[PDB]
Amino acid sequence: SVCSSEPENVQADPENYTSLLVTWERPRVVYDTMIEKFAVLYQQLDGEDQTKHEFLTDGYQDLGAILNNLLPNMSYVLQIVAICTNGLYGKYSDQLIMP
Amino acid sequence: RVFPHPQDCAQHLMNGDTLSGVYPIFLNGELSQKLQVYCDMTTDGGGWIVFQRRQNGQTDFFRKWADYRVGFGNVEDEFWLGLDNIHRITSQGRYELRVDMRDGQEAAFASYDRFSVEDSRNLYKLRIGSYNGTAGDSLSYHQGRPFSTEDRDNDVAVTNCAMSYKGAWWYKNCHRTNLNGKYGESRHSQGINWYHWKGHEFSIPFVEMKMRPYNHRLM
Ligand SMILES: [Ca+2]
Repeated sequence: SVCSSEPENVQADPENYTSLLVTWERPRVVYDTMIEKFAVLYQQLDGEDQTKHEFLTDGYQDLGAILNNLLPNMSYVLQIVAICTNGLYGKYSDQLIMP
Repeated sequence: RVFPHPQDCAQHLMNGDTLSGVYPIFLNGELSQKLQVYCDMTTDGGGWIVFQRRQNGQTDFFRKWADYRVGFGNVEDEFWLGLDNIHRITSQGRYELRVDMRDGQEAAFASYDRFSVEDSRNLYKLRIGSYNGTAGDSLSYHQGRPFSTEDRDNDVAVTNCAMSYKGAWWYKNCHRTNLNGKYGESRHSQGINWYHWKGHEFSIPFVEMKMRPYNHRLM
């Protein structure tokens, strides 16, 4: 059902107290299609506003995204999923959780 | 000889040196600026300075800025002529670019009727003209972009294009051509790619990048 395996080695690496460098590796397997782009989905873990957001990358080769305006000392939970050219979606990365 | 100190391979050709091989050229015709180059004297009438060749993967192309600035390798085998040299040559007049590629018996090419590389202060930005060829126009993606290496990231991607795709190039985010990438590497976008000819999961086993003055078409 999935159009690719999960993006691998998702690293968070805080740049500072408010910016997150999200990087990943291309899915190892892509099924009968091509990857068009990636979505980074994230939401606060603590606090009371558990609304999830999403950032879309430009293109299929830039394996990263900088997430800014992250509240300092707040914990966030993130997932990355590939968007394939045939409209299917890949396997969601492992969930990952600011100084 | 009509040109005592030829400044390009086309002037060698006019002198009667119509055999491909190694020749000296003299930038702006001045003897103190001698450079050793390989001249392709057969493609489309000859007269091309070859500035890059891949053909067997025995030479490492995953090098740093200083290496790509000065040049490396053997001009009779696999090599990169050097960005400072390419800048100085393409500043002599209007040059054209030709990329010739082969996969065994199948061949293709791409040509651009303007070609220049800017100077170091401008990070050797690529300028190309109008396309003709059979390989498809994969290099126009890279128009106006600075050169990047694994140790000097000038791309506009969050990632380090040169590190991720095992090469050195005028990367944007990231590439449709990767001719200094990893020899024989089929992994997506990491190999020697010319996208519109063979896609991103095929590494081209032979490629040559070469340049000639536009005005050689008049002669
Ligand atoms: Ca970058």
